[PDB]
Amino acid sequence: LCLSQQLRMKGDYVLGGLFPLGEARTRPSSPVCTRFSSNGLLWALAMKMAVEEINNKSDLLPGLRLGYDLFDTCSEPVVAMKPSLMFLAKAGSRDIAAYCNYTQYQPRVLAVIGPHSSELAMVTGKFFSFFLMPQVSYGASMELLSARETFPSFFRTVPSDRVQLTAAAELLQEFGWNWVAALGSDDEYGRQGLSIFSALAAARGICIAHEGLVPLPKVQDVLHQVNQSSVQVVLLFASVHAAHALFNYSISSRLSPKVWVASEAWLTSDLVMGLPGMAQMGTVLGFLQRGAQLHEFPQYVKTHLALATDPAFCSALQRCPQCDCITLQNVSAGLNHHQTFSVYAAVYSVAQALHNTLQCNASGCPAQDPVKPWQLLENMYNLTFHVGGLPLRFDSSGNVDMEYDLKLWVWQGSVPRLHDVGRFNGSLRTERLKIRWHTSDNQKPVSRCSRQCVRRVKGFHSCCYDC
Amino acid sequence: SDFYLPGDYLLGGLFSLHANMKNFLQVPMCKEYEVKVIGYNLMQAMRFAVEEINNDSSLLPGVLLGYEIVDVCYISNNVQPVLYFLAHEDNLLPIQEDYSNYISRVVAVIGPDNSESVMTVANFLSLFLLPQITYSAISDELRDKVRFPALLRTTPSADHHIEAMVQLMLHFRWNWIIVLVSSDTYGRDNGQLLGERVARRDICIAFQETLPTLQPNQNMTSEERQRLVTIVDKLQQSTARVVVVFSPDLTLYHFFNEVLRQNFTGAVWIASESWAIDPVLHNLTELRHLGTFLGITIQSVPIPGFSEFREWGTCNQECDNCLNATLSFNTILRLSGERVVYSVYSAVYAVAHALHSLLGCDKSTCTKRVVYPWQLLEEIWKVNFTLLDHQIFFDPQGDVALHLEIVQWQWDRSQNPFQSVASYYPLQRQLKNIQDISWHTINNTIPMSMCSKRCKKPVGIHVCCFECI
Ligand SMILES: *[C@@H]1O[C@H](CO)[C@@H](O)[C@H](O)[C@H]1NC(C)=O
Ligand SMILES: *[C@@H]1O[C@H](CO)[C@@H](O)[C@H](O)[C@H]1NC(C)=O
Ligand SMILES: *[C@@H]1O[C@H](CO)[C@@H](O)[C@H](O)[C@H]1NC(C)=O
Ligand SMILES: *[C@@H]1O[C@H](CO)[C@@H](O)[C@H](O)[C@H]1NC(C)=O
Ligand SMILES: *[C@@H]1O[C@H](CO)[C@@H](O)[C@H](O)[C@H]1NC(C)=O
Ligand SMILES: *[C@@H]1O[C@H](CO)[C@@H](O)[C@H](O)[C@H]1NC(C)=O
Ligand SMILES: *[C@@H]1O[C@H](CO)[C@@H](O)[C@H](O)[C@H]1NC(C)=O
Ligand SMILES: *[C@@H]1O[C@H](CO)[C@@H](O)[C@H](O)[C@H]1NC(C)=O
Ligand SMILES: *[C@@H]1O[C@H](CO)[C@@H](O)[C@H](O)[C@H]1NC(C)=O
Ligand SMILES: *[C@@H]1O[C@H](CO)[C@@H](O)[C@H](O)[C@H]1NC(C)=O
Ligand SMILES: *[C@@H]1O[C@H](CO)[C@@H](O)[C@H](O)[C@H]1NC(C)=O
Ligand SMILES: *[C@@H]1O[C@H](CO)[C@@H](O)[C@H](O)[C@H]1NC(C)=O
Ligand SMILES: *[C@@H]1O[C@H](CO)[C@@H](O)[C@H](O)[C@H]1NC(C)=O
Ligand SMILES: *[C@@H]1O[C@H](CO)[C@@H](O)[C@H](O)[C@H]1NC(C)=O
Ligand SMILES: *[C@@H]1O[C@H](CO)[C@@H](O)[C@H](O)[C@H]1NC(C)=O
Repeated sequence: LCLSQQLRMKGDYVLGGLFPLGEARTRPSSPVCTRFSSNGLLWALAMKMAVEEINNKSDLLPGLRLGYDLFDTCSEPVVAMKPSLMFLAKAGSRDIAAYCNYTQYQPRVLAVIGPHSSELAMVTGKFFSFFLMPQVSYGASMELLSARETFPSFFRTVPSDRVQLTAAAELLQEFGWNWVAALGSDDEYGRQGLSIFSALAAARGICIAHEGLVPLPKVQDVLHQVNQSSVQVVLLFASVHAAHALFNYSISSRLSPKVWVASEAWLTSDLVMGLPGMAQMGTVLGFLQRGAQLHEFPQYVKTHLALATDPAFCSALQRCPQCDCITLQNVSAGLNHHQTFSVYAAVYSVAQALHNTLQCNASGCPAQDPVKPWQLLENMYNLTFHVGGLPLRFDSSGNVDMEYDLKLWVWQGSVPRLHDVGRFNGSLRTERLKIRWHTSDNQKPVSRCSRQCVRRVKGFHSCCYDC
Repeated sequence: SDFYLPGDYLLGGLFSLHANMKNFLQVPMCKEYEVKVIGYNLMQAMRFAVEEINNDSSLLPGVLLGYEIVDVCYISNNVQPVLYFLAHEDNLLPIQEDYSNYISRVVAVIGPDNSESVMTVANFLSLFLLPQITYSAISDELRDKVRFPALLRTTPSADHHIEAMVQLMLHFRWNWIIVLVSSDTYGRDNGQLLGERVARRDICIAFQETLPTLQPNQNMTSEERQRLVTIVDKLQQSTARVVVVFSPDLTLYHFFNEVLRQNFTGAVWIASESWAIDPVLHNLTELRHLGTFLGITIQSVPIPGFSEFREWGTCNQECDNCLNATLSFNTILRLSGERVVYSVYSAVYAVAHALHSLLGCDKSTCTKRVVYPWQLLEEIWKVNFTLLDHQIFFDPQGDVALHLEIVQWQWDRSQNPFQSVASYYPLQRQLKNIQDISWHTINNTIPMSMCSKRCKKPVGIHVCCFECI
């Protein structure tokens, strides 16, 4: 199939890449992942399509070829740490020097398309910070990666968790639910979400009645503590598995209906919607990403998979040994994936930053010495790049700005359907006259505490009073 | 200089010699930051351990143990050091699929004193399996060996600190406490761990609040002033008189100034490992009116001749203000004993013992063979020896069972500033040998921190609170 031979392409300014191509020691040997992951290969194909189309363009990067060096990274950081060392080694050499600062380095890759995993993105960004290598990541949406103190050269094309948590806090404030309960997964994702939402609520007036963590597949104690306070709105910032476990337990325990606020992790997961008896657990109100999609990605991937089988093209022309023995039906399921657009836009943003740095114009590019990776950072912050006709911008803190849609689970024949009732764009606007609530009638559930009054201070943060 | 000693086998070191006391193109070197005396004391401890090892003809005989100490910043600079350690003598680090035959500049690195820097360094070093024993790092994430194969430790994890805190609370019968955490990951993790541990031991937390990130010696905006006064007002309003603080010693200056200004008195402050043995914070002497101060530390082990050694004495590897800054701290540091100094001492001696066993010498010349870091890491798990009447051996999860100690702050410049009042034994998870504690009450009555007097219907979420019927 000669698919892995396309993972490297020569060019004037080659690009980096860290993708979850594969999945899974008393000696210092790099682990080898043999299992195949469809999402990683699809994202790699998406970035390859982006680079090929950009090279096809004449207005962007005229007269210059853009290369790429894709690399297989498992979920582990040990496997992905080596490719970064290869990235920052001098061109034509396999040795990386230990210099005093970044100015003495000559990396062989202009930029790096960072890993999808959040913890792996953390490790890679902390490593790339020393050399000031501009790394843009897809799907790494943790908030602590926005701290410019420790990640001076980390960008992203997906909104951070802070945006959706701010949207949730604004939803709680607008609807008057100033006495809520906050929960999250025991992993890093839930803990960080809880830490952000505590500060957001404390700033916005809302305060947490009980702040707990639901362990991954205890939970009995967590929902008991949630019961112990008369709170009708619970914010569940948990992954798919922890949220599914909590919902299954509450279905087995017959817990009273409540207004659950859903993170993007389990708002769209079919694992939780398909859980029997879920319809008897109140409304689910979450914020979902409002992003575009690569219209021509499925056509590109199908024609490229068909073309790769032809021996003539392969003869005319390893990182992923299991990427060769593959059929189209092994990647057809995840063809309509959102992260492909994120990867495509990240590649386009890096190319636009390179085009601006060289001060190129429509006809061509001025002659100069090769641009070091750290020179990209000046033109990469506060940069407006167009991706498929929709403008995008990098914040001063290195995050893209995009809108959100407030969706609620509307039940009809035990088949939950997501319905648009609001839109978050930094200032939440909702249409509450259409929301169908779970109470006996169509009345908004009430979950408010009295901050003024005999007064007995109550709450996890000593905020409210029991008059 | 004192950052480099030539030897047959080098010994990397990562010490926080400076702290952020207050454009990404230029990198701020750690030299211009203010001098941290504790980091310099730990560096002196490691140097003294190496010199003592070289003195003895019974440990590593005929082989000179050298070291290459470099200055790691709290968070700022922690990549370059490890790159310098892993490179060859020509400052070149080759990249290969296998590292079994690869020999690095250093054979083992005494890890940093910060959990996050230890995590980053261990993630970098997992490729080469470079042995690394960290001191004063308490993050629970470092106990598992799946993601940190080459990481060890010389202090108990946060579980033992939280257990000692809960045992101290149970001994004096406090079931109504307030927990204050910092905005950084260490404070949040420690607070969550304490909450989980204490929810099942019939002790209820009144409330939990986060102190804003606040480096001292800087101008603070009105927003954080408002946050601080709100936190202190909530502290004073609540009936709980036992406050447990999980925050780095840098943040607490503004908070303590604010509570002193608010004139709130009569609370038992329990300190985490971070600021329990802070001399630069204990020197305030204006906190004596805030009540009694306790803390969770490592037992003081009197190292003979360390104080005399301390008094007699590339880039990011030199500091100038350290000696003058620590000169004013000589008396209090000498009186306070050695708590983490012993941790660094034991880590260096454990590396030396592992190297001695691996080289296979017995009170004579060694085999002077080539040593790969993974071999040293493999041989370092089985070290077992008596050191200052203490046993040093590693648990299967890379922890050393060094007894903890609850310490109490007393302000007497002629005596020990941190007086031990309780001893905690990690192996049996029991706190015993509690001595007399000087309380802030009238006749030394133990402080009462309970949300309801002993009588029964419950009121509020917490079980500890009720009303007598
Ligand atoms: C680039 O353009 C050529 C024709 O000029 C076309 O055949 C090819 O598919 C294009 N590549 C893309 C769209 O990736
Ligand atoms: C749901 O909870 C029940 C009750 O504990 C348990 O037996 C069952 O395995 C759970 N179901 C799933 C699908 O995990
Ligand atoms: C949870 O709350 C309801 C309403 O307060 C209570 O009746 C019920 O017993 C509690 N437990 C469960 C398992 O539903
Ligand atoms: C391709 O799909 C087939 C059928 O589903 C499966 O057995 C095979 O393992 C897949 N190939 C891989 C994962 O490389
Ligand atoms: C664009 O760059 C080319 C290449 O150096 C240069 O010759 C030309 O003058 C520039 N401007 C225009 C308008 O083409
Ligand atoms: C940089 O940001 C400023 C202020 O937000 C904006 O006015 C300006 O257009 C930006 N510069 C660009 C996009 O080159
Ligand atoms: C956000 O949407 C509101 C309407 O809900 C609109 O008035 C406002 O201008 C929008 N802001 C931006 C930055 O697009
Ligand atoms: C980088 O280190 C070199 C060492 O020779 C020094 O001359 C240069 O000024 C440094 N550059 C910085 C700190 O930006
Ligand atoms: C022993 O170590 C001390 C410092 O601890 C040093 O001054 C001395 O030279 C060493 N050797 C002897 C023989 O005392
Ligand atoms: C701000 O900093 C200056 C300079 O250190 C100091 O004089 C002043 O008191 C500080 N505070 C305010 C409120 O200006
Ligand atoms: C206590 O502190 C307050 C607040 O600054 C101050 O006004 C007062 O004089 C102090 N002393 C007493 C006895 O209240
Ligand atoms: C400790 O506080 C005293 C009294 O204010 C002060 O003079 C001294 O500089 C401080 N620091 C020391 C002794 O290191
Ligand atoms: C330390 O202070 C002394 C005066 O006590 C001074 O002469 C000396 O230069 C200082 N050393 C430094 C700043 O390294
Ligand atoms: C270390 O040796 C001592 C003394 O022989 C013994 O009591 C102890 O159990 C040993 N520890 C281990 C882990 O073998
Ligand atoms: C303290 O104890 C002494 C000695 O028994 C006694 O005289 C005094 O009344 C006690 N004070 C209080 C306040 O209980």
